[PDB]
Amino acid sequence: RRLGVMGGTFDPIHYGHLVAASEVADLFDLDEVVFVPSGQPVSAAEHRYLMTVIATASNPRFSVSRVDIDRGGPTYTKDTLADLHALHPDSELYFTTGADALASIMSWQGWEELFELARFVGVSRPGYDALTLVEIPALAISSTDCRQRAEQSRPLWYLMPDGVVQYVSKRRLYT
Ligand SMILES: NC(=O)c1ccc[n+]([C@@H]2O[C@H](COP(=O)([O-])OP(=O)(O)OC[C@H]3O[C@@H](n4cnc5c(N)ncnc54)[C@H](OP(=O)(O)O)[C@@H]3O)[C@@H](O)[C@H]2O)c1
Ligand SMILES: [Cl-]
Repeated sequence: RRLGVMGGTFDPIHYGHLVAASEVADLFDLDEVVFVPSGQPVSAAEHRYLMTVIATASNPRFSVSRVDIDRGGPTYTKDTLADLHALHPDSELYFTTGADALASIMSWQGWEELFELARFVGVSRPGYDALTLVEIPALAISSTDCRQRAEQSRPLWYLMPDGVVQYVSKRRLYT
């Protein structure tokens, strides 16, 4: 059994993330991908959790975990991987996040134990065994650009699911 772990802030989640998760699951024959919004270091954790639930609900092989949000302090991936390993003891873990996030991995706590717990996948827009880098054209879509568009009342339609567009708008997240 093989479980993707999509780690990120997801403020907001967008089609880039969803495309990336879908491709990585196909590339590595993953049975499921669990999205793990990171803890409060940015919109409140509950907003980021709900947007990610909204965005992933329709995919039978996506889910969302609260392990980082409910942990208590800032998020360290050694703790995310320990929590998920305890929850899914039989699954091989494929930790997936932005390649630019993973460029600082040598400063993350438990750097050596991280690779005992998971294989790592860095996804990026084009032109960027233990770490595999994967280029995803749809990751040209960025959460920063999404927040700026919302701030400027420019449309978010087709950059993320309709439910996320409307959540961002009616909860006034970036205005
Ligand atoms: N001490 C540690 O253990 C440590 C330190 C740093 C990070 N991390 C972990 O690394 C993950 C990423 O951290 P972060 O969100 O802080 O990164 P970030 O700095 O917000 O993101 C950096 C880049 O990665 C992209 N990105 C982030 N998550 C992604 C995903 N799941 N798929 C595709 N692109 C992604 C971002 O694009 P968007 O803005 O479009 O998402 C951005 O281009 C989190 O799970 C975090 O807990 C751990
Ligand atoms: Cl879920």
